[PDB]
Amino acid sequence: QLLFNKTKSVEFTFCNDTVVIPCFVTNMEAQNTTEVYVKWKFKGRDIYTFDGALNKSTVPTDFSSAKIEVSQLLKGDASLKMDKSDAVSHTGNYTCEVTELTREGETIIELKYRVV
Amino acid sequence: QVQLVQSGAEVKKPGASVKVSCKASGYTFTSYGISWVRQAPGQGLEWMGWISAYNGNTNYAQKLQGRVTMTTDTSTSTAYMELRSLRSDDTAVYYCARGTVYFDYWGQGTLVTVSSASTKGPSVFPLAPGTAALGCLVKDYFPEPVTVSWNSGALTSGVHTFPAVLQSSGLYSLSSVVTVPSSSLGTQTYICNVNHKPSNTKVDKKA
Amino acid sequence: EIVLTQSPATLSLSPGERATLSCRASQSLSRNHLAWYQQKPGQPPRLLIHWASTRESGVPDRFSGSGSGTDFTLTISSLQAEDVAVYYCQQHTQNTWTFGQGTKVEIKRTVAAPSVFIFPPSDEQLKSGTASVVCLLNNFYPREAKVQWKVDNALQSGNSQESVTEQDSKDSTYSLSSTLTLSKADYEKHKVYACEVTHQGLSSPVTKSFNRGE
Ligand SMILES: [Zn+2]
Ligand SMILES: [Zn+2]
Ligand SMILES: [Zn+2]
Ligand SMILES: [Zn+2]
Ligand SMILES: [Zn+2]
Repeated sequence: QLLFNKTKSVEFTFCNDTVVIPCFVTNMEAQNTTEVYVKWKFKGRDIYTFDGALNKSTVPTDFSSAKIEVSQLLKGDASLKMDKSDAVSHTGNYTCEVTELTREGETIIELKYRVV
Repeated sequence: QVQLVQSGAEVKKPGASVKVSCKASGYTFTSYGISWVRQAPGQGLEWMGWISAYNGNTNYAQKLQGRVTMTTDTSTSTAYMELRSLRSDDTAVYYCARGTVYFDYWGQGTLVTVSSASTKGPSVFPLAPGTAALGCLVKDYFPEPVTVSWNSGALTSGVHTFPAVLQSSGLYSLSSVVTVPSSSLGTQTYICNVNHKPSNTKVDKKA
Repeated sequence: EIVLTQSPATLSLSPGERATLSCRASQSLSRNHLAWYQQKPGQPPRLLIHWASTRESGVPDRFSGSGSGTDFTLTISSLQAEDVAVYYCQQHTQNTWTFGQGTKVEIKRTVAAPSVFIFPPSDEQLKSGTASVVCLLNNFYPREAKVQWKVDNALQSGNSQESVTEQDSKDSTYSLSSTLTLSKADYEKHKVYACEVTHQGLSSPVTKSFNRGE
């Protein structure tokens, strides 16, 4: 099964033009992006799903800016990227569910908002 | 070359224990999970449990009530399933599979028959007759399976070997039939070859 | 604990036609967590589609999966005689694994009446103290067929067992055996042993009988 470089929390302010949520699989084995499935959860609702077999992204209305960098996936980078407009309204624990064909794994990362 | 070779079929009495092995090859064993699925004869698939080949961590079906223990041996890339306190409900074919989310490679299955009956060889009786039919009656044998061939495999067209039925005595019984031209009754001679491996039984009978 | 309800239980489609198999989920599922399996009689289950739409290498494109949330479907566009099997959907969600009850796909052909044969017990089995009378129904479709035993023109109940072969690859027909079991003393107490067969291809029931001693 998939293992992770776990980071407990990442925080953003107004200065961050874009906010990234890390996700790093340390034991991925896929030789092709068609074998990887990526899903992000916020409160029990799927926020971003990337079906590598279909090369299709799926995001709701209030997460339109959310996407990941597919070019970095084969190295284990499943980090979520979104515009800060979508980040401020939705702050909390994020689950990064990575699927490699039959193998699976998930990690919990809290996105925190700071103010100066 | 990804293979999962399972251990041979076993016969057990109620209350006893059974252990089934699942030897893996063709892939890195500890990089994947292992799941177990069983299937009673003539029913659907029943998920039993999942085990990590790297860790040994397990998730068991709740309805099994802790009667099942799953282990792995990373020295031999082998998975094991042990079920204790067997009952007649546990008569099923047991499968091991590789995946975790889904299962992409399966073992050949292991038949585990749980009954109070004792191993017994079959009694073979003839079923004698445009088109004429004849066959052999394989009755009062335990456990399954039985194999029936006609003329050592020479005759296969029209051969119907029915699935075994469990009669109320705890023994199995089935019939094998074949339809042949009426004219060929004299020219050709028909024999059936019954093989009951769990009792070292080999019977050939005219019909 | 997800429950996967699978509809229909049985499906009979003619060759070349399109089959639609449903798999309802009692709770919403993500698409990567639904997979489809094919199992032929006497063989281990074969994985067809994972992530609800992605078929495996070697799986023909005739099998396509779709759906989201609580509704998933497996579609066989041009049904072949090699597709006769039971199809299972499987889910995995947050440390839970369940299977659907399955859908048995059957090949449809023209109606064919059974050829009925009847076999008296061997004089040699009677030495063991029991008599087995066997009735054979060969190469019929559809599978539905009622076999009744009459001894001295008396309808029998509770002393016969049936067994049916799988659908034949060649002609897509079925064959059935029905065996009546009596003690030696009771068997010799009766004269006429009849096997009455009711099938859709038979305008009237067909009776094959014999007199004990011929
Ligand atoms: Zn590697
Ligand atoms: Zn929202
Ligand atoms: Zn036939
Ligand atoms: Zn998940
Ligand atoms: Zn899981």
